[PDB]
Amino acid sequence: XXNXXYX
Amino acid sequence: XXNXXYX
Repeated sequence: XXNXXYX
Repeated sequence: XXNXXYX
């Protein structure tokens, strides 16, 4: 991953 | 906030 969220 | 990220 490496990005985040939360969706 | 309350959402996420990271930008």
